[PDB]
Amino acid sequence: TYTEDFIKKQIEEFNIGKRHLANMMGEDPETFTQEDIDRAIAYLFPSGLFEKRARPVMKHPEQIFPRQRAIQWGEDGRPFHYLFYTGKQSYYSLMHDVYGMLLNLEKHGSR
Amino acid sequence: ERGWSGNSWGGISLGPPDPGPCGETYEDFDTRILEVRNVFKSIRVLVAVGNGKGAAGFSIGKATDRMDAFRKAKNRAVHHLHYIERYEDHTIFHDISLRFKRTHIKMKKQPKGYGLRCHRAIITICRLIGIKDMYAKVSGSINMLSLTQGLFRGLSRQETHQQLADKKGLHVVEIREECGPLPIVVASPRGPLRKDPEPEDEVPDVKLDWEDVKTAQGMKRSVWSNLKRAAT
Amino acid sequence: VESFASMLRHSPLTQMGPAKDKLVIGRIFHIVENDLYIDFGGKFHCVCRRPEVDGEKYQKGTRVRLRLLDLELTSRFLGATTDTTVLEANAVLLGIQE
Amino acid sequence: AGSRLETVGSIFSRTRDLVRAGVLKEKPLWFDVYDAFPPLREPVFQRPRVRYGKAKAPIQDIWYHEDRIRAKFYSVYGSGQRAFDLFNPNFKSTCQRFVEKYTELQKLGETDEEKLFVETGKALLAEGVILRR
Amino acid sequence: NEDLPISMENPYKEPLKKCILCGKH
Amino acid sequence: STDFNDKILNEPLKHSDFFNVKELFSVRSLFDARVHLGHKAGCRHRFMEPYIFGSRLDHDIIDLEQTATHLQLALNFTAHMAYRKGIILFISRNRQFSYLIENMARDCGEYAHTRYFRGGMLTNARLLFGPTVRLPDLIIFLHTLNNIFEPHVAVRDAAKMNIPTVGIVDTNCNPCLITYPVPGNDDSPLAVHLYCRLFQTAITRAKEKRQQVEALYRLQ
Ligand code: FES
Ligand SMILES: [Mg+2]
Ligand SMILES: [Mg+2]
Repeated sequence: TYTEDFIKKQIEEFNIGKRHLANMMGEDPETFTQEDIDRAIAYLFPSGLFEKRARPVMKHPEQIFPRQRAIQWGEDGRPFHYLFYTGKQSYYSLMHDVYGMLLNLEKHGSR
Repeated sequence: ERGWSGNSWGGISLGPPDPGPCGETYEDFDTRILEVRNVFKSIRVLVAVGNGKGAAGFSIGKATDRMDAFRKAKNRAVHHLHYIERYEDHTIFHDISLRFKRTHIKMKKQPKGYGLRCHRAIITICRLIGIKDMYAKVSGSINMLSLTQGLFRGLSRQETHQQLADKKGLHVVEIREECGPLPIVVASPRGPLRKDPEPEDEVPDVKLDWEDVKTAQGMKRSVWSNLKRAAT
Repeated sequence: VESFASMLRHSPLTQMGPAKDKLVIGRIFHIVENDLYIDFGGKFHCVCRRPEVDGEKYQKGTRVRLRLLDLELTSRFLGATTDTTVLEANAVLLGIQE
Repeated sequence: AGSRLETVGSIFSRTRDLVRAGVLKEKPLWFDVYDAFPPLREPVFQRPRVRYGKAKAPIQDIWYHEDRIRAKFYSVYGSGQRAFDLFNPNFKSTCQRFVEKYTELQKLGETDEEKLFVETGKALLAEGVILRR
Repeated sequence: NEDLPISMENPYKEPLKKCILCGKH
Repeated sequence: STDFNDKILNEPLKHSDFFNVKELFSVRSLFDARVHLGHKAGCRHRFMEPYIFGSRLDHDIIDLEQTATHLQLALNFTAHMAYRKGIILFISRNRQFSYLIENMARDCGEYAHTRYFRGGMLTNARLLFGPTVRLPDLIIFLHTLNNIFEPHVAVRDAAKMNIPTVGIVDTNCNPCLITYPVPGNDDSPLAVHLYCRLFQTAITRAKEKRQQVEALYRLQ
């Protein structure tokens, strides 16, 4: 599991590496872009591997590092969502919203 | 140290219960194995826990491995605790006669220094509870689970002196032979006190047990009764 | 201060007596295709079918005339120690209250 | 965490025994509120029992004097063609008018049930209420 | 209180149903 | 923190009605909401007999004088719990009022569970929510029965987890394990709306009073 500090350090390292690559390839660091990153990394590290993922890649850290650390309550322990104890707060909240819309309407190529 | 016998699991201590998911520690609790049985293979264990101050419980744990069964039983027991009222923190408040299924248990309150003259499992459970003086007789089927269940029900359903005083609205006065005719008030009603005395029942319609009477009158001749035994 | 006994004694529901074959005024409060849910002042609502005659006039909030048959439909069944209730009243829809 | 023996005592007695025994470090948030304002009955589990023999429920049937009048009214003039409005807290049915007139005549005259009924019918017809037997 | 209910037999009790030959020889 | 405790958490417990919940309802209001209308005598539960005024043409009538005292106690308990920032969970399996109860819970800043109750919400909460989940301090049953006319499992589970319960109990319900039962009609929409209104008002007033007392104590 990756802590926020780890991702922060990866962000700083990525910025420094971006400037280093821009210096290496002779472009201006200020205007150096991610498409430029891809082109430069492909040139400096040629790779014929068919799997585009397998080929060497330099990306912004968050694009690889996934995150599903959704915390559902605070320090006091009170859950944020009023449907928390159902265990399916998002689904039942959506169902509740749809039911309310249907009540309002009753008062009044694709898949 | 051995249990009730050299090769028996019963009476063996399992140590304190593990710290719970709730975040509570139980270093003041002791665990004792009451039964281990092969289930046809897996193992079913009956264990009891208690802190020696009235908080006690029991549980069944089933698992393929014996140690897993011990752990499950102990952890479940700590979360199903009874509180047992003790008279002067050494005995029960009154005589208790109970029947759970086919197992009959007859317990007698005793003075200090009497010790635990009870079935070995009852001795273990009493040590876990903190009862130090009591007599007990088990009759009918001697089934360990039924014995434990009946014992815990009977000990959890005992009426304290304060409860009796509040119920009858009267002083509960204790007469001790060692203290002469001095009246010792052990409980007084919290609310108002009735001015009318209890009916002086000429002969109460109490259900007597033939064993107690026969022992009192001296016709009990058992060679197994009142035998010298190690301190319990 | 009016006691509960007085309110019960002078209540219209208490005054109605037996509910069998009594004409009442109910209000439609829910529509499910051709199912009309009507409140008439009782504990339970009654569900009626939309009449084939002037069925468009039966809408939410409409006042209707009903013949009550039972305030709550219950019945004890074989091998049961308590009655089974459908949580519904029985009534016949007569028409719209003019 | 507390004892999960919901059939022994109540939540209050279990919690109190555990707290005084030192098992629980702190009282739960509701313990003090329960102390200050206890319920009328302590919530102790009890197993409902089927009645047998001569035991009967102590629930009585709610009857009033005028019910008799109502019954016989409903047996003679039948159910009024007028419709009851139970939503109105002060609805007044034809039968209720008959009852009030019957009681008025009872307190202003003698006690003869048939005579009271016929006289009340005459009075209602005089007032202008239709009553088909 | 005078508004309390009072004990009586059910006045709305419908008569028990009879067969077509009830009371006939 | 001793002064904080004594002035904020212990002070409200010295008054019989600290939040003035008695002015929120009257026997007249309960009668007008049809709170006294129970089920037929064939559906009666034995433990509900002391709360029944009588049977009117085989329909049980709930004694509203007792309902008033029971509701006073239940509302007082709810208000005191909300003042102490306790988690309050409303539970009801009557689908006719699921939307209303969820709206009410969202409005008063409390929690609702009107859906299928999965085995182990309360007795197995650590596994199903997380090791540090906080359970409700109070559970309020608008309907204590499930759709098969048996007790809501949450009643027994709350008793197991030592969570006090307030509950609306009709004539066919079992009030033995509910900490603060309130005898009343649980079927008519008027009665349910009244219950929701009363509980919402009590909770919001208690929370406002807590904030006001905090502000006054901080100022002085
Ligand atoms: S009912 Fe048959 S003889 Fe009367
Ligand atoms: Mg040996
Ligand atoms: Mg109901």
